[PDB]
Amino acid sequence: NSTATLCLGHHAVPNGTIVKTITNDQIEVTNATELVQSSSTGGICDSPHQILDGENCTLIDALLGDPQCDGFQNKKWDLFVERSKAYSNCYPYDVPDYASLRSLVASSGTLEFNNESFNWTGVTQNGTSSACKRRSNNSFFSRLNWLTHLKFKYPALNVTMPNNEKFDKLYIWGVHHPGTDNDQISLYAQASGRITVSTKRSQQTVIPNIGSRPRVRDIPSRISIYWTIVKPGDILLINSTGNLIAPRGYFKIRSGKSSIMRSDAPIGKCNSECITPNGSIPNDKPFQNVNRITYGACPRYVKQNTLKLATGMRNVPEKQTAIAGFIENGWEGMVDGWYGFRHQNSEGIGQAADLKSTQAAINQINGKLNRLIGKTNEKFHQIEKEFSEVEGRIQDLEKYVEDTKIDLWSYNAELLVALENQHTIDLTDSEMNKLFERTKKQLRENAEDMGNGCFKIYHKCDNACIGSIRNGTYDHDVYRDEALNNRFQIK
Amino acid sequence: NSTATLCLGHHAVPNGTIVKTITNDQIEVTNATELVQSSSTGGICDSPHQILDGENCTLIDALLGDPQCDGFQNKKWDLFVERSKAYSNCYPYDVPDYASLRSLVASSGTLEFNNESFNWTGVTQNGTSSACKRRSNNSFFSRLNWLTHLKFKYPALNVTMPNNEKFDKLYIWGVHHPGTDNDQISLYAQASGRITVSTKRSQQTVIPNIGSRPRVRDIPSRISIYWTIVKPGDILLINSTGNLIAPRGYFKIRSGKSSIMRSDAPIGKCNSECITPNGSIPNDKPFQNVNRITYGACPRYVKQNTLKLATGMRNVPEKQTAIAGFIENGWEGMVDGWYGFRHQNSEGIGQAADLKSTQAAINQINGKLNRLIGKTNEKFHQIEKEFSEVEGRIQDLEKYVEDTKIDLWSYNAELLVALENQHTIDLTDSEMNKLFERTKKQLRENAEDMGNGCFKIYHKCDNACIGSIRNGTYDHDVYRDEALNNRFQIK
Amino acid sequence: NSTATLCLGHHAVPNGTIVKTITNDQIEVTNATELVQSSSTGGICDSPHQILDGENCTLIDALLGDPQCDGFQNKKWDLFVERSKAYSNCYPYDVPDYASLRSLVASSGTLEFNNESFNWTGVTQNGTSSACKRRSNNSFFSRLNWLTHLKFKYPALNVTMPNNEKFDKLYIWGVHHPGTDNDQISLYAQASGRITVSTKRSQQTVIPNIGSRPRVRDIPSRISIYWTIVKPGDILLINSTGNLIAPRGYFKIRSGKSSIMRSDAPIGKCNSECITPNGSIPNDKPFQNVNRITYGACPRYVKQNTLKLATGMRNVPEKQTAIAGFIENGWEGMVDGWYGFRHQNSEGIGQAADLKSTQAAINQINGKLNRLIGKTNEKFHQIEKEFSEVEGRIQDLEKYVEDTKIDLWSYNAELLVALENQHTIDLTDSEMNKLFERTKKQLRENAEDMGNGCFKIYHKCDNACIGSIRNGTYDHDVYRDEALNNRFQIK
Ligand SMILES: CC(=O)N[C@H]1[C@H](O[C@H]2[C@@H](O)[C@@H](CO)O[C@@H](O[C@H]3[C@H](O)[C@@H](O)[C@H](O)O[C@@H]3CO)[C@@H]2O)O[C@H](CO)[C@@H](O[C@@H]2O[C@H](CO[C@]3(C(=O)O)C[C@H](O)[C@@H](NC(C)=O)[C@H]([C@H](O)[C@H](O)CO)O3)[C@H](O)[C@H](O)[C@H]2O)[C@@H]1O
Ligand SMILES: CC(=O)N[C@H]1[C@H](O[C@H]2[C@@H](O)[C@@H](CO)O[C@@H](O[C@H]3[C@H](O)[C@@H](O)[C@H](O)O[C@@H]3CO)[C@@H]2O)O[C@H](CO)[C@@H](O[C@@H]2O[C@H](CO[C@]3(C(=O)O)C[C@H](O)[C@@H](NC(C)=O)[C@H]([C@H](O)[C@H](O)CO)O3)[C@H](O)[C@H](O)[C@H]2O)[C@@H]1O
Ligand SMILES: CC(=O)N[C@H]1[C@H](O[C@H]2[C@@H](O)[C@@H](CO)O[C@@H](O[C@H]3[C@H](O)[C@@H](O)[C@H](O)O[C@@H]3CO)[C@@H]2O)O[C@H](CO)[C@@H](O[C@@H]2O[C@H](CO[C@]3(C(=O)O)C[C@H](O)[C@@H](NC(C)=O)[C@H]([C@H](O)[C@H](O)CO)O3)[C@H](O)[C@H](O)[C@H]2O)[C@@H]1O
Ligand SMILES: *[C@@H]1O[C@H](CO)[C@@H](O[C@@H]2O[C@H](CO)[C@@H](O[C@H]3O[C@H](CO)[C@@H](O)[C@H](O)[C@@H]3O)[C@H](O)[C@H]2NC(C)=O)[C@H](O)[C@H]1NC(C)=O
Ligand SMILES: *[C@@H]1O[C@H](CO)[C@@H](O[C@@H]2O[C@H](CO)[C@@H](O[C@H]3O[C@H](CO)[C@@H](O)[C@H](O)[C@@H]3O)[C@H](O)[C@H]2NC(C)=O)[C@H](O)[C@H]1NC(C)=O
Ligand SMILES: *[C@@H]1O[C@H](CO)[C@@H](O[C@@H]2O[C@H](CO)[C@@H](O[C@H]3O[C@H](CO)[C@@H](O)[C@H](O)[C@@H]3O)[C@H](O)[C@H]2NC(C)=O)[C@H](O)[C@H]1NC(C)=O
Ligand SMILES: *[C@@H]1O[C@H](CO)[C@@H](O)[C@H](O)[C@H]1NC(C)=O
Ligand SMILES: *[C@@H]1O[C@H](CO)[C@@H](O)[C@H](O)[C@H]1NC(C)=O
Ligand SMILES: *[C@@H]1O[C@H](CO)[C@@H](O)[C@H](O)[C@H]1NC(C)=O
Ligand SMILES: *[C@@H]1O[C@H](CO)[C@@H](O)[C@H](O)[C@H]1NC(C)=O
Ligand SMILES: *[C@@H]1O[C@H](CO)[C@@H](O)[C@H](O)[C@H]1NC(C)=O
Ligand SMILES: *[C@@H]1O[C@H](CO)[C@@H](O)[C@H](O)[C@H]1NC(C)=O
Ligand SMILES: *[C@@H]1O[C@H](CO)[C@@H](O)[C@H](O)[C@H]1NC(C)=O
Ligand SMILES: *[C@@H]1O[C@H](CO)[C@@H](O)[C@H](O)[C@H]1NC(C)=O
Ligand SMILES: *[C@@H]1O[C@H](CO)[C@@H](O)[C@H](O)[C@H]1NC(C)=O
Ligand SMILES: *[C@@H]1O[C@H](CO)[C@@H](O)[C@H](O)[C@H]1NC(C)=O
Ligand SMILES: *[C@@H]1O[C@H](CO)[C@@H](O)[C@H](O)[C@H]1NC(C)=O
Ligand SMILES: *[C@@H]1O[C@H](CO)[C@@H](O)[C@H](O)[C@H]1NC(C)=O
Ligand SMILES: *[C@H]1O[C@H](CO)[C@@H](O)[C@H](O)[C@H]1NC(C)=O
Ligand SMILES: *[C@H]1O[C@H](CO)[C@@H](O)[C@H](O)[C@H]1NC(C)=O
Ligand SMILES: *[C@H]1O[C@H](CO)[C@@H](O)[C@H](O)[C@H]1NC(C)=O
Repeated sequence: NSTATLCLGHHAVPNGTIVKTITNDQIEVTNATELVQSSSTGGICDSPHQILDGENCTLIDALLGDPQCDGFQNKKWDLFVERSKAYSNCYPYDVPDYASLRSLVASSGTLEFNNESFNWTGVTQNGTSSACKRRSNNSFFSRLNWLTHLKFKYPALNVTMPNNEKFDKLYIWGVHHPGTDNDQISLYAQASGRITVSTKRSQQTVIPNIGSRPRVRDIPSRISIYWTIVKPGDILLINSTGNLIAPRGYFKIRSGKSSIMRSDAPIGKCNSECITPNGSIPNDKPFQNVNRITYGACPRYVKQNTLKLATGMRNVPEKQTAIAGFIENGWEGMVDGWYGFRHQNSEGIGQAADLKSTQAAINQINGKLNRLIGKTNEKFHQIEKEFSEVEGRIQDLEKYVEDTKIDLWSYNAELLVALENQHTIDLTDSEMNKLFERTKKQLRENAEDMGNGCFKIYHKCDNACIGSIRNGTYDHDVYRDEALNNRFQIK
Repeated sequence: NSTATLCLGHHAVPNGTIVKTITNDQIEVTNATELVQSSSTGGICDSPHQILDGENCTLIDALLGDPQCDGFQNKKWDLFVERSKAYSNCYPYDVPDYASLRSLVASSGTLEFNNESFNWTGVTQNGTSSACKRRSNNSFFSRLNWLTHLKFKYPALNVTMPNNEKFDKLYIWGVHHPGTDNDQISLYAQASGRITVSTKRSQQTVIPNIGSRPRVRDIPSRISIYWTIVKPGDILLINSTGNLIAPRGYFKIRSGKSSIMRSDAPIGKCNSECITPNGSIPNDKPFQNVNRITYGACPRYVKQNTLKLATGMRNVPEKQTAIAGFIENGWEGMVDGWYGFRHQNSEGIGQAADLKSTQAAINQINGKLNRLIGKTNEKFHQIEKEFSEVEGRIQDLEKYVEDTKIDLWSYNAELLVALENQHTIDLTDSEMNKLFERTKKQLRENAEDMGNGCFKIYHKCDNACIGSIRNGTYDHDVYRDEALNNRFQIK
Repeated sequence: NSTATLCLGHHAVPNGTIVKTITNDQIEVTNATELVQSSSTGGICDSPHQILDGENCTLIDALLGDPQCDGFQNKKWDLFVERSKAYSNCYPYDVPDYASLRSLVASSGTLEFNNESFNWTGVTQNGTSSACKRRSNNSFFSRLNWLTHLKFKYPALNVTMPNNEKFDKLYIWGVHHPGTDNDQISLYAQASGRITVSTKRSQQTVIPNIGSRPRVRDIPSRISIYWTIVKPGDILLINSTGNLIAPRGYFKIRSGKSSIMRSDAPIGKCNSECITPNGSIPNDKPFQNVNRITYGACPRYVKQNTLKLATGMRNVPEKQTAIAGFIENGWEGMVDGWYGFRHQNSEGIGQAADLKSTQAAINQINGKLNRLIGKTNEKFHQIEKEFSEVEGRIQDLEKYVEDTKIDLWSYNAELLVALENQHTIDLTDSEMNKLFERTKKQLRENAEDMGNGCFKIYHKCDNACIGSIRNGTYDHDVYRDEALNNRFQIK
């Protein structure tokens, strides 16, 4: 009746989701996406990383050449997977600083071994044992050479092996600790004497220690395992009078991205960049709470089991019912846009979405998704994060380093999502406010703000007229005389 | 005189506090709260954690059973407190990797000890010394057994102890290093020979080393202390020909939240969750600069000695004097609200607080206090952070880890408080602006904005009329004819 | 023609720079500054830190007193610089835990050495070798004393040295490992026997190990180096029957800010607070990507090679052409201010800068530059971050600690610059909006907002009138009758 109403509004949905911002612990938005990966398939995918399943073998057992590990000879890996069921089935041994040798071989990523012709003149080679059977026969570690007396003599060994290669050589060797004095004489024909293995730059002396240890596979003796790395132009010197478990050659030692993981997860024929002990996980999300132990391009481990990123505006119920605008009121009936117009005029009541404002909001939200989704970074060999034995100081430090790191990342994740969500609420509120202001400015003196997100337009404004406002081509001068007469009359 | 004035405003106080935001290094606000705890009472509260005051005993001395520590037998703790006055008063000893044994016992949290019947047939037991008196008599460590020759014989010991329990056993044992060859013969009846202590999975051999060390309590000999952990189903084997300081049994080893702290603070009868070497501290605040060493639910250590969180709006002086609104002007006379109205009309000049806006600001500020106050997280056994000896590499790493951590937290604290304070300034400014806008919209064409946070209302507006605006029930149509005539007249 | 136009605007430049905000991956601003230092001069400046260039000497060689290092005697440093060309030229030696002794001497920062008169009665002193020539003559390490038999006797040494000083003493000593049994007898007149060096609180026993090692300077023997620190009131006891390489006295050990760095950069006569292996770097910027290894007041190492901080507003092209204001439009022709006014009236078209708004923006931007520029913090002795040998566990941890730290700082840097840039865009947009609003409020009913950042002023407004608006002294009442007649006429 000589006027029209034009309301600005935004959509609302019946099934909103709660997120956290800086302003609110809980605010309902139209939509959100999860940023913490909390599940795994349960299998380790065999692609795209080269996986070596240790099965019954530890890495160190595959290194030394336990008979059940013969199939591992010379293999390489990106990730060596050690199973909890693994067990040793050869001569009982220990490795002082086992963890370091495991780590350096793991990180090298290869079991490539080159045989060398050592001069073992004057002794018997290839000693074997019933504790280490190969094909039903008494045998020994494939890569080691148990030397013993020859005709009750064991002449002093003083043997040399130059490295004339352009790469480093890793030598694995050992010392036999016999159970009794009888065994020492039976084996080496004399009282026990130290072993010295040296290079130009380093030396290691080891003393065999005769004595009973608890029997393992009926063996009260032990072998202790040692290693030496020899640089190009340097030379290995082995100097011994008995009890030497000699190397048969050297391992290549490489540098690269290889590592080792303890897991019982089955290996599957599938493709996934991120491996955890629980299985591979998708790496679309920036964070994960599956496992602190990871390999490959992985989300960062956090303590939270959920962090929701807002991907829509505040969700506001529609007040019950004349048309009304956005002030404390969303429009559940607007489904083809995020923002729009409702009008009442001589021709009826209508709605239309505003594409520009809708797309501006969507684009910005898609931008922040692009920065956070699918952007994980790769890590490879790290530190151990679970321990089967009590050790004290070094382990305390490894644990504290990891705890420190996780708490700092968890804090960053918490803040980032709160900040981002606050920004999303702000940018979507801003698009609504900007649409209102643009409309107010078009209308000039021809309308008044009713306080509810609507304008009272003080002239006849048919569908085409409303359309012109929505399209930004309304000419206020055309209607100003009519509007001013209607506004500034005296009733 | 046919018009009225209505001003919107906010409170101000005579005693503001300076805070830091993103926008300003220094901005005065009405109120702030401290987020860094910088004082302690000076006492360690004996509740709610179980405290064991070591008094004159170190943990290791209480473990071995120095006579002054007899009262500690079998005790447990959450926190063992070692005093700087502590001193050893038994046979002089050392512990290779003392720090690891201290840590693992500390973390276990128990001195529970179970005696075992070892077969020491063929030797003399219970050797004692004047360096270790108990009840005026020559004695020895309670948990160790000094074995010596019997009738000038010391037969080879080869003794076994199975672990048929479902828990791990910790064995503490030692090697006696005599001062002279005479002492070696006097004690063990033969030349010194190695000691080997083994299990199915591990072995340790130790060689006694005869020689003078500087006398301590007139003793030039030493004992070196070692330990072995034995798993269920495994067995301890002790193999020796002399110089054995034998175990009398095993310690339980537990897992849990126990630790150890160096402090001289007195223990008080009080209750506090957070313990530092300086004493317990309140844990209401999120940060603290009392000590990097903490136990329990503690604020995080930061370098800052103060960080002030704004808990009110910007504090703005009242300009000297017609009434005026919030533009560059606070109202020191408004004491029953944070925001409000002042008016001038035919009936006088008045003020009233606006409850809604005040409560909206207060609630949001209380929300952020709730997130930051009383929300500390517990940490228990960590790494050492002060050192009495120079050590090199491992200590360099422990120090760098802690320095790294503190700098990262200090940075997070600095940013968080700057961000939060900026947000508080923004939300309180926003409540003022929203109140102004709501009022502007009610008034429609009946008022004009004077530019100083006040409206000139162009009609007679008595106390009830002003009240209607404040209460949001003002009907602009009632007054529009009057107002339009007054506004758009020609003077 | 009875009206005027007044536009509000902001400057724009032809050569903008792209930065990152929270809202935009790429937004062009008028100006930016770099926060990551990415270059070095290539030289280490000799001021203000005390630099000691090791030249051909390692620290350990200068400690022991290799003849080519005689010039280093008693020197101090803030930073010891070790060169890759360095080489040893004396008796072949090793140091078990070399890295720890290097670190503790490096951190101490002094080679001050005090000679002491040990009682070496009964042996020959000052043994020398052709492997260690000094001034063409056979010689030895300056700080060590090679003792050998006297008249084919080597009586048991049992020598004492009390520390009656108020500071700690560092003793460096060694054990000679002869190449053959012949050398052992030639040198010490008897079979090899252990060396024991002790104090009241500690003990070290070392066993000489006879054997061939690969010849170095024709020497198949080795010396192994050890150290002992003696506290005030404690005493050094040296107990040996041969193979002792004895100390000639002690090194002072100090605490302070000294360290050691590997670098081949030349030392220059210049002044710079921050040293890296690549050379000194300026420390104005908060971050750097030159080297993770630093000494002194240094920017923090990050992975990014550039991070640009906005130092101006959004840069917006001027739309082509009536005058127009800031809505989607910058003014390339405004060069004496950041914000200003353009007008059209009876006297022409003019421009003037607004000083207040310009200065408000500049001051705030200068504030944030002041917080970020020239504010670096000092670090001194840290951990090693590059390694020439494979080691396993400890090295894995040192690497993981550093990687962790760098990733956390890189994240903080990324967020900080995004937040700061968002804040800069917001504060500069805000100054534009505030200027517009202040002007709108002055004009009251005498103007209408044209929607393009300009006002249509509905009265004659000559240069002085425009000036009054700009200066904030425009009196709207003077013109209101004229303006209202022009606005609310009927055409
Ligand atoms: C080297 C050897 O075979 N040792 C056997 C050992 O042999 C001695 C024994 O037969 C006596 C009997 O009088 O004779 C000695 O020979 C002397 C001879 O009398 C004299 O004329 C001459 O001048 O001097 C020689 C000394 O050289 C024999 O030396 O017998 C004992 C008791 O039966 C064996 O102990 C048992 O070992 C069992 C495991 O057997 C192996 C194994 O591991 O499978 C056999 C391997 O061939 C042998 N390996 C090598 C490289 O020799 C190993 C090795 O000896 C041990 O593993 C070391 O711990 O033993 C099983 O452990 C059982 O429980 C033992 O009682 C011993 O092996
Ligand atoms: C084991 C013992 O008591 N050792 C004494 C030692 O005893 C020898 C001495 O009396 C000579 C004298 O001729 O006789 C020897 O006996 C031989 C005998 O002649 C011969 O017939 C027979 O066939 O062989 C035996 C050898 O077994 C004795 O062995 O005397 C010296 C010098 O007086 C003592 O040194 C002094 O020790 C003082 C501390 O005394 C204790 C202690 O710590 O309290 C007494 C303890 O009972 C003893 N503990 C045990 C378990 O035996 C310890 C222990 O020996 C030391 O602590 C080891 O370092 O000593 C104090 O240190 C003083 O300064 C020393 O001069 C030695 O203890
Ligand atoms: C101590 C010494 O000079 N050792 C020489 C060694 O001397 C023995 C040799 O001349 C025989 C010959 O019959 O005689 C021995 O003397 C005995 C004598 O016969 C007997 O009557 C008496 O009762 O007993 C003595 C034993 O004390 C000599 O002891 O000769 C060998 C072979 O020539 C030398 O080896 C060579 O060493 C070369 C390096 O020489 C130095 C060096 O480093 O410069 C000389 C230094 O003076 C010496 N330092 C000291 C403190 O003595 C060192 C030191 O011995 C070595 O470094 C230890 O490794 O050697 C070079 O290495 C060459 O390749 C070797 O063949 C040996 O040095
Ligand atoms: C030191 O004490 C050890 C523990 O008592 C002892 O170990 C053990 O020796 C016995 C036999 O001497 C083993 O028992 C085996 O012997 C029969 C003999 O034919 C075999 O048929 C069986 O396999 C039987 O198990 C024990 O297994 C073994 N115990 C342990 C824990 O290792 C050492 O022999 C003693 N050492 C010396 C040098 O005497
Ligand atoms: C190797 O040298 C050591 C240092 O000189 C020496 O240590 C000491 O020995 C003396 C006695 O021999 C102790 O002095 C004590 O002796 C009288 C004798 O009755 C007592 O009354 C007093 O208690 C007096 O203090 C020293 O205390 C002691 N010094 C140190 C630093 O330990 C060793 O005895 C020598 N070793 C050998 C095997 O000869
Ligand atoms: C154990 O084996 C070692 C390696 O074969 C051996 O080392 C070396 O000994 C030879 C001489 O015996 C050195 O050669 C030098 O000898 C002549 C003799 O006049 C000199 O003119 C030259 O300097 C020549 O180089 C080797 O340099 C040396 N090789 C290494 C790698 O060190 C040991 O001698 C053997 N040990 C025993 C105890 O026999
Ligand atoms: C909600 O958000 C996510 C991410 O933008 C999108 O993939 C999903 O389809 C959205 N859901 C709805 C119902 O719009
Ligand atoms: C591993 O050992 C188990 C148990 O001894 C055996 O049954 C299984 O066949 C073994 N697996 C492989 C792959 O050798
Ligand atoms: C090393 O070899 C030499 C002979 O070349 C010999 O005399 C010596 O005993 C050997 N050393 C050891 C520790 O076996
Ligand atoms: C993965 O395994 C770890 C270690 O056993 C366990 O703590 C965790 O609950 C597992 N997580 C998932 C998602 O299966
Ligand atoms: C200031 O703030 C704190 C925390 O909100 C509050 O406990 C205190 O009483 C306030 N002081 C005043 C004077 O309002
Ligand atoms: C601890 O030792 C001191 C000094 O010897 C003694 O006076 C005090 O009584 C001792 N305290 C306890 C609790 O045994
Ligand atoms: C261990 O016991 C055996 C006898 O069972 C003995 O012959 C041997 O000497 C002992 N070993 C040691 C190192 O004491
Ligand atoms: C607590 O003790 C530490 C360590 O001695 C000291 O540096 C610090 O000043 C103390 N802090 C307080 C608040 O007493
Ligand atoms: C741009 O910014 C920097 C830092 O404020 C300033 O030093 C430089 O001179 C500025 N450049 C221009 C062209 O204004
Ligand atoms: C260091 O050694 C090189 C190569 O032997 C020599 O030429 C140079 O003069 C030496 N420099 C110094 C400072 O002694
Ligand atoms: C230490 O000195 C004593 C004599 O005082 C001597 O008997 C003993 O052999 C020496 N010990 C060593 C390990 O050299
Ligand atoms: C500095 O040296 C390091 C280590 O060699 C190298 O990686 C880096 O590229 C260098 N940086 C610059 C800016 O020269
Ligand atoms: C062990 O040595 C024998 C000779 O005794 C040789 O024939 C054989 O090749 C060696 N065993 C190997 C290489 O497995
Ligand atoms: C030490 O052994 C004796 C027998 O020599 C025994 O009676 C006593 O119980 C033992 N001492 C203890 C358990 O304290
Ligand atoms: C080594 O001892 C000799 C006496 O044999 C002495 O004259 C000389 O000063 C000592 N050498 C030094 C201190 O360099």
